[PDB]
Amino acid sequence: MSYNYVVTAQKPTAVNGCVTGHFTSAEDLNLLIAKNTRLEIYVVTAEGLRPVKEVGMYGKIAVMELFRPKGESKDLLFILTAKYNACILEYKQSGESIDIITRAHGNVQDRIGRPSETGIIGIIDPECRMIGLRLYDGLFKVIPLDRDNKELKAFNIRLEELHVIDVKFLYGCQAPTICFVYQDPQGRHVKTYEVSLREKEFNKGPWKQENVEAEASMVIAVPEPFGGAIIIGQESITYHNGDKYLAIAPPIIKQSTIVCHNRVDPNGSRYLLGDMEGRLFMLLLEKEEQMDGTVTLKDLRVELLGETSIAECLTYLDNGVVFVGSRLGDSQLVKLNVDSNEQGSYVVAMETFTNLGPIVDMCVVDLERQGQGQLVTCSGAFKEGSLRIIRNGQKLHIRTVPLYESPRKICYQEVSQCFGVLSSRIEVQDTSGGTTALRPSASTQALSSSVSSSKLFSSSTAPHETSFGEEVEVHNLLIIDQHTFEVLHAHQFLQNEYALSLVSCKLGKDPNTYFIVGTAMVYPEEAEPKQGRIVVFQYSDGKLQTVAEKEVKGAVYSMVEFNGKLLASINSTVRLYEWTTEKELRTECNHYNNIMALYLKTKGDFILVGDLMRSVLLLAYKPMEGNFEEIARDFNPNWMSAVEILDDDNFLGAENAFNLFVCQKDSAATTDEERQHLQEVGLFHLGEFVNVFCHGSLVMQNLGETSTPTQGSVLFGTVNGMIGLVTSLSESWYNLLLDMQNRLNKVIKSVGKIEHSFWRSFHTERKTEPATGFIDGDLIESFLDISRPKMQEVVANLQYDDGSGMKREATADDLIKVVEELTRIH
Amino acid sequence: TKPCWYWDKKDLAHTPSQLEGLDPATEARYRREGARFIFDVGTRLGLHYDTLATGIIYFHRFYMFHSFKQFPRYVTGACCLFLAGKVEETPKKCKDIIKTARSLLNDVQFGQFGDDPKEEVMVLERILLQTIKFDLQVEHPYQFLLKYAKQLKGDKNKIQKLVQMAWTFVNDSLCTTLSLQWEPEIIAVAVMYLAGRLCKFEIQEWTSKPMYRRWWEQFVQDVPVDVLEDICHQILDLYSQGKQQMP
Amino acid sequence: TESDWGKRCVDKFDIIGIIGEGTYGQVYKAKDKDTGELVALKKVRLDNEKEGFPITAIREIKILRQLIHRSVVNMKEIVTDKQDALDFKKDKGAFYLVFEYMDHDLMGLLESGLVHFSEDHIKSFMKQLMEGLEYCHKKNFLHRDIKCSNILLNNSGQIKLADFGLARLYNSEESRPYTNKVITLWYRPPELLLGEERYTPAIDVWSCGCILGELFTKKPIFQANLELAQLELISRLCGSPCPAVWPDVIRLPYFNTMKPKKQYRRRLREEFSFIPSAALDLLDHMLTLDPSKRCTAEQTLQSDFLKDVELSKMAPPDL
Ligand SMILES: COc1cc2nc(CN3CCc4sccc4C3)[nH]c(=O)c2cc1OC
Repeated sequence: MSYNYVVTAQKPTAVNGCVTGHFTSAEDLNLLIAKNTRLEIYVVTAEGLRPVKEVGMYGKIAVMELFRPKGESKDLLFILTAKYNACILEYKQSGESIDIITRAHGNVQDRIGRPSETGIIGIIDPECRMIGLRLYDGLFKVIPLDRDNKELKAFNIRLEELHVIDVKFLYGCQAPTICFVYQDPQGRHVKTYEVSLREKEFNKGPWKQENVEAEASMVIAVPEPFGGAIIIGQESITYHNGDKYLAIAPPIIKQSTIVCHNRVDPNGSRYLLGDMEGRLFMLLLEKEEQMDGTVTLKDLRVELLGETSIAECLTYLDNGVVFVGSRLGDSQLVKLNVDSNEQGSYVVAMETFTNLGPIVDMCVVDLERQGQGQLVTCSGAFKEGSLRIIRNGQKLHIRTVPLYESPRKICYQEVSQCFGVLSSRIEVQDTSGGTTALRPSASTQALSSSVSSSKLFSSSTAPHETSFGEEVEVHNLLIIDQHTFEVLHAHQFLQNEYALSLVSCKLGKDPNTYFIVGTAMVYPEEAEPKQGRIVVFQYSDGKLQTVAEKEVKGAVYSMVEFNGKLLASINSTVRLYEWTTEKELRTECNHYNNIMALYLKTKGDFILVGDLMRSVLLLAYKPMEGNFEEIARDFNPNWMSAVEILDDDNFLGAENAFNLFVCQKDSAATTDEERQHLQEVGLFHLGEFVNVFCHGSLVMQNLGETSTPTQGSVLFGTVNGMIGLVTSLSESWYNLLLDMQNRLNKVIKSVGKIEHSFWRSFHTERKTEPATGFIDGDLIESFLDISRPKMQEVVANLQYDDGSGMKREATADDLIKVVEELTRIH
Repeated sequence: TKPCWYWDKKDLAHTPSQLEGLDPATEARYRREGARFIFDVGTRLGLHYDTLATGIIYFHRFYMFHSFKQFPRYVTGACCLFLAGKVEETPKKCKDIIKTARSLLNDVQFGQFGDDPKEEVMVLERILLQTIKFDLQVEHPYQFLLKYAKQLKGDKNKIQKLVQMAWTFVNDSLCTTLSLQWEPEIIAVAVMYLAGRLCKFEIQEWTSKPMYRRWWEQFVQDVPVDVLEDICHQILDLYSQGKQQMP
Repeated sequence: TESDWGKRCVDKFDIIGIIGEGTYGQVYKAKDKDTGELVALKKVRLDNEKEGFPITAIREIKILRQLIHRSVVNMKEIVTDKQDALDFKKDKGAFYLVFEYMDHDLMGLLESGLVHFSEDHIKSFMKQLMEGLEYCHKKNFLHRDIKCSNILLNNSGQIKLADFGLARLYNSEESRPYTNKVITLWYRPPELLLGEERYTPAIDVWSCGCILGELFTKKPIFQANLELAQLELISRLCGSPCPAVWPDVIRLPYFNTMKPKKQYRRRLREEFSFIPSAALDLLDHMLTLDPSKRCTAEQTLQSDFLKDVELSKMAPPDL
């Protein structure tokens, strides 16, 4: 078996959702911001948000909504986790003591159902009579909000429309009414039903079905003065309400998909709309009052306000303040002004909240020679792309390097005192036949530049037609200075060439240090790329020189330096190249028993391969023979997102389901079959998407002073900006910390009353297993925050099993020291 | 695709056994003794009739590729029955086959098994499988005797007498190389043909074509009377060489 | 000739890797040196010496040289390790069963979470599977371990049934003692949970119906670790075993011993309301508690869902 320890170095920074209401007091306006597994509560002031409380939950926050049922003084909070843990929460404050009350809770998972494409949707009735949940295709789940439903029991109503895009409860109906857009073979439609708690079924809805735009994306519930709904698409915005129908199709919204909306005026007159290119729009509802006294919707208008970060969620606060919640870039507070500035913009940024964004790749480098190590991360996407330099100093110091284009891979080349970074920028087919970039960015603002002139694929004779307005990716290699972080050089790869892999190394007997890039020719027609290059570059005297190119028959997804040789994965093949005295790559040997060799890691003569659907394989280079040999494979099927080698026998992997596992050589030589079987010894639900594993640590350890029990250091970056650390334990230390977790889980009160053991259980749609081999360090590190009475309760009847102290009963102060030592690894 | 398992009578003059100086009478005796050994041993173990026959067919085919002077027959027989049990889903442990073989064979005969009987048998399985070319599925005259007779309608007692007499003839033919000359279907009609002659029954009357004198032709097409008689001659020869009489 | 198996040496294949671990050996992927065809080699270790050649392999060699069908896996030949020329006794070399190579297995396409099946894809999949099962069931063979792992899929959309290690013949005239623990619990029929031991070809139909549901939910329908727990889960959806819906349930050994918590009503149509009607009828008939009332393979092929499907339009699963 294996024993490992996992802790968070940086908590998730991406904003998954944001709501505003009256949660902490019936009087204050609060902004609740949801990051993965983290809930942040702020109090809205006119100068700026005031932080009041932060809690963690043992689950990914999927739905977050505030409601105030009749009889309550203040808003209550509904949350549903991605594992279907539901709960209703209340803020309660006793002077200085702030706590979160779990008013109702339960798990709403169905034994039989198909998870929907557009994900979990949660909405609440305007009269707070029920919570609507869309979890599975063909089913609508109703949790009625009666006082007695403390377990959140619910029932399912059969839904004929299997493919639902979005749903909202409508305002101003005689009965609870849902409005939704659905897709069937005839296109997309908008339809209504009434929800009957008494009959537990749908009744005919207030207005008839209307055919809508093919890419109708979002449904807006319009408040009582108007009533009805607005439907946002790619090209058009429409309003529906019984007999009334409006449509505005301003060409400005066609350029970029609109992804988020928020109501500004409670009456419903103004809405904020945001799009993927970061534009902020005002949607205006122009009113007309008849002599009858009735208020009708005359027309719709859209006005561009300015530019914000690419926002997953928008919330208007007060005055002109809007919270721009970003998952791809930095979250922001922006001021909306009545008068435009001299550039024509009405938006003026106030504060910028750091988001490590998606961490596509990262490397650890000791820039200042301080025997520490700093983390340079490829963070963000599109106009939010950046390079983030992170060091420890008690908070983490982060320096932001903007790129305004997507960073894909980073590697450090010390000889050249610079980083190599692979990037891609979006251009659009224009009337010239070429393409035009939407904004200047790193690859275009380089001091010196070059473009590949390779003739390898030039024979073409394969037609790829272009339509005006279509997007393309343009890939580059950026040479960036390690001190100024100034783009010294940018190399642009071929048209339709994707840069996928990057390494910096010396090969063979060649003393020169090269940048080597692996590419794939990507054409929309192809299911899998069938052409590719391995390109050797030399960065010398401010210019990048092309040294050699090797054509391959596939995508070079990953490369790694291997004992002076170049190990590269081309689709199914894993290949080892030698670097000749003629400065060309020469193939030595290949391995073909792979579906897609997405990831490669090496140690000694051993190679770890990560496959799209076959988990991990341990290969070895047999130098006596000049070939490869399969040492061991993990036969359990998993889809890999990243891999890392922990030691000669243990191997770490990350699943696309937000899970971690460790595989080991079965070390039993009785049969060959045992050695070929890697036994999954560790299973752990992380809750984050790990893109990059990287050996290193951010703390400045001489290791001459007391070394912590943990041994080894692997850092990992995730999609939600979370940075974590994995380290190994001895059998003695694992059992102590494990026995302690079980004790801590009995003592600590969870938000939503979510069992900790459930949360960390390995979870795919198909399987659920109890965690094994992993210590939730974030649980262990919470011992230092529980009350002194609670601490003593945890340490009762505890004995050790360490050989120095045969059996050692614990005191609270003894364990306070053990955990404090563990907090020093990060 | 599939191997050919049938030879001509003339070809049996050239088995390995014959060419190593064994005369025709001796090889025939060895075949009867080995087959009857398989039969008696399996009967002691309670084995289905198909399992006995399959072992016997494996045995007869084996000695079309090897000589009796280099492969002791009772070891081969025991191995055939052992494999046949697994093929036909009536498995037996090798030790139990040896136990029974010890009871039935005298000390000279059980000498063939050598110092370690189980080992000599288990070792042979590799050669047996390679020899029979991994073609394990075998059909036997019994199923056709029953399938064909089910289509006879008439005196219940005369037909049952026909079936049992023919069934006896099938059991006796396993001691011969007929398994190597003719497909089971021809053997089944032949045993029906012989019993009908011996009981003075006219089978055509019981067929759906009562004026079709060649009744076999609806069951097995293209079977000459010569083939059916050659088989009969060979079966009754066992009854004239030994001192038992046509049933 | 092509028929003289057991002699050709495994030298004739370049081993590419180990695709899986089998019951009697480890399964390797190999390229034929002469033709270039990719094959799958199953290693048979006879070195065990306790009972010689494994009977699980004997069943697969006996049955798969008889069965010819597009949806039944094909055994191309049997090859051997370099044998010892001097002595036949010393030789312990193993034997390899050559099969056609298949790109993936259904469990893998599903466990990795990558594949999305449309109705038409499920039609082309089930039509091939049931057609193969009919060929086998008409030849009086029982598969006896139908699982997602044992359904091999090509990228083109061809399906082949594969692991015939527990396959045996069925006789209507003679009820025979069989092993009452054949199909894996998730796909095991209710009849065998109560231990029938004398079962119909319907055992395999139940499994294929479980797969039909799993193709629509992307999650296995009846997942449990204990035989009683499975009976309860099946009972919740298909209804509790009772004399009215399954008259002869009383003749089953464990009917009094094994009991669901309640006598649950059948809710199959309700819980699978999202499944198309043409398919839902198939599922209700395939997941029928009573083996004598459970539909046959042929009846599934003459169903509104699968009858008018064209195998020429083998629409590939979305990959
Ligand atoms: C033991 O049953 C069998 C399973 C089989 N699975 C596959 C799928 N592979 C595709 C390539 C790879 S790389 C690692 C795992 C995988 C699975 N392909 C086969 O040809 C095959 C043949 C079999 O028996 C004859």
